[PDB]
Amino acid sequence: TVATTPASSPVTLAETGSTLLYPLFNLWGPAFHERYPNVTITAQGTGSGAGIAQAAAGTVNIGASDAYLSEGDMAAHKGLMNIALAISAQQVNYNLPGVSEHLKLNGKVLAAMYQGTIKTWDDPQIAALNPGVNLPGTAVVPLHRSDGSGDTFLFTQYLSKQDPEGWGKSPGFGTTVDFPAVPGALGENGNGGMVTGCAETPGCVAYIGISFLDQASQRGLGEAQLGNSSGNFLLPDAQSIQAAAAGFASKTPANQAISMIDGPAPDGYPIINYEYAIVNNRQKDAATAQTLQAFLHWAITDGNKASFLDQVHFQPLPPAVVKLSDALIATISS
Amino acid sequence: EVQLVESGGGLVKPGGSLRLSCAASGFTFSSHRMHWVRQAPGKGLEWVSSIISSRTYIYYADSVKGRFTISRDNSGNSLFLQMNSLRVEDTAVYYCARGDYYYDGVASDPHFDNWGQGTLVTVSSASTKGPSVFPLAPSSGGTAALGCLVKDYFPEPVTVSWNSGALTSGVHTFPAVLQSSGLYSLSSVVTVPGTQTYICNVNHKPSNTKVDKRVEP
Amino acid sequence: SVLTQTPSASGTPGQRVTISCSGSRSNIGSNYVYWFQQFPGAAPQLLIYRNIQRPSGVPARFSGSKSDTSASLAISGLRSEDEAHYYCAAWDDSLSGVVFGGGTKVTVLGQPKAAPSVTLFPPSSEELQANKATLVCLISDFYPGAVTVAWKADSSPVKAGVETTTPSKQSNKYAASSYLSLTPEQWKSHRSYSCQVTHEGSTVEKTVAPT
Repeated sequence: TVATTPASSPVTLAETGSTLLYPLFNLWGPAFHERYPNVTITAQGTGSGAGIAQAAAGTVNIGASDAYLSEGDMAAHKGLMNIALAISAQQVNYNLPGVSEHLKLNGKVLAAMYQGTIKTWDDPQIAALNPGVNLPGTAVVPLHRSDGSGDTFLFTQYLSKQDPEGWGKSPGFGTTVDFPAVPGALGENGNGGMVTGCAETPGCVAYIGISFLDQASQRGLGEAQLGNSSGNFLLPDAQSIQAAAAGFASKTPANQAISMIDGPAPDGYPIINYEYAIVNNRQKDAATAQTLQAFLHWAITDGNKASFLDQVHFQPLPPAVVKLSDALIATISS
Repeated sequence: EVQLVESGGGLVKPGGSLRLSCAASGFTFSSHRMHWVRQAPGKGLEWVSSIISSRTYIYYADSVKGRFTISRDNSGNSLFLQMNSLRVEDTAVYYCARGDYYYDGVASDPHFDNWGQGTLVTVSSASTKGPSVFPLAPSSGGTAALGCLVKDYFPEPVTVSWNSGALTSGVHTFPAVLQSSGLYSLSSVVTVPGTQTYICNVNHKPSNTKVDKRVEP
Repeated sequence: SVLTQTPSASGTPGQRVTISCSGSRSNIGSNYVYWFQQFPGAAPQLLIYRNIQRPSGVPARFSGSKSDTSASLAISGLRSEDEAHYYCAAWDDSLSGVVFGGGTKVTVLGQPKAAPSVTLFPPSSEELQANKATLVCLISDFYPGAVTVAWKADSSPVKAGVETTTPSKQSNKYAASSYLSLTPEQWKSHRSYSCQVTHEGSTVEKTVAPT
């Protein structure tokens, strides 16, 4: 059974990890603290790599990750689970000030851009997806995340599923990927480093999480329509994100470790994901366990209201996935 | 190149059991959900099962659930299908197939980019019989026809080569007849233009019958 | 066969043949569709994955599409080499298993009529030493794939001990075989035995002699 109220004892819940989830966590924390002043919530934006590692090591109570744990992670770390909190997405941003259209791009073109074989933005493979668009001769400058990143996990899972015989074979997917060192290529720290690095030089392309889409567009960056394997091209939004997630509401597993990249929904946006709390089913004492249960239950309920999630363009958990999260939260003991 | 080689097929009585193996090579074996697919002779494909590991989601077709165990040994590039309480309608060629890449442990789409040659499982009350192999000689400048009669065997299959594989051109091995007795008979014939030697290499694994027979005029 | 394909489809050379695959919301309506090609005697091979995607090495005249609970395979520029069975397949949310279509057998029209080649073999002396006798009549390279076999002792027909196969598609004409079982006494108590192979009203007769 879920704990609905936190312990009356003062309890500090510490979080670290996903910069995609970080801005929303900085709304969840104070509101829950404004309702329960004895509960302290701290948050850091360090990437899903650090979120998983520190949660596993027990340095924080909540590891924030856009990537589910591998079975090796669950085998190596007893009692560690990923609990879905909300649905996010990822856009591809680019620096092309002379083009007003939302350029259409897919995994095979993005893979070639990141592999260095598509060198200019007017390459015929790009024009083929955008007929009649004034593509310039500007060089393609592919940016990737330097730190271990859940965004890198999503993006390379997209490249692998759309290019299984190429990128899928090498360099594959993961929070850390051996991106090719093609001219111009740079690694940027955090989502904020991708926004600023993409805005720094015309021609840059960067995979950026949707909680940073407002900041990206305010810097004049373009926002791409991404293609799914059904052949359609989608902007990230309520409809296409809900349509893709609805394609994975039914088949969502009990442990919630599922990829929703490039889903079967023909109108589904191909880069969506669950936002995970990487937590352990044993906290240090009973009061922390109760308060952690209370905070997590609050976040998938009152914290999933649009007044929170619209500020980062996230989508709520469907009711079936809500009950699945409650089941994992209920096992949080001491 | 990716290669999948099934083995272990043969004859089982109704209610008996049999374990099938699949040896994989040419790729990182643990990075793919592996499937079994079966096909009754003359019929369509029927999916059987799929597995990533013992710690992830394991799927079975309703027709086999509760009677079959799929498993694998990642250290030895091996996939297994152990079958229990087999039925006549389980008779099929069992194919080992490679599935989608290992993105998660829950998805199981039929992304079957590599298949084995399949191993035949026959579930029957009838007993094993080894064939007699008889030469088919020509009795009388041009080309002649040379053959071998594989007579009265059960079950399928039977493989026939010639000169241990060196004579491949003009080789026509015929689909077997199923006689009223319930036994199979099959013939392989070669067309040839007193000095050369012709041998048919006949194998019937369920009866451990391996026969090399020359054909002389 | 939970997904529904027509059992047989045909086209003339050079045309585009379309094979439909009808499912339901639970399988095709919610999951990627996968297409396979299978030749007689061989394993299926992947033709189309994830609705429309084409593996390397598969020619671009093979195409796929999807519409709600239905999917389609299109074979453009139909060729004789395309004669095969085609299966669709998809995950099914309700069953939590893979479902297949029953397969569509694709014939390429235009095959010319071909009389059968017949080879008849007498019983081997080795089999005769075992007090057995079997005549082997091998019928090959005929089209269309319909044939009837008759056996004759001298001039009058033998009917007992006749075993004959269904015609089977070779790699693309048809083959069949018939086997006559005799006693070694019956075999040389006659001057001859004949295998008559009637194909579209025309009979090809081979004959063998114990002499």
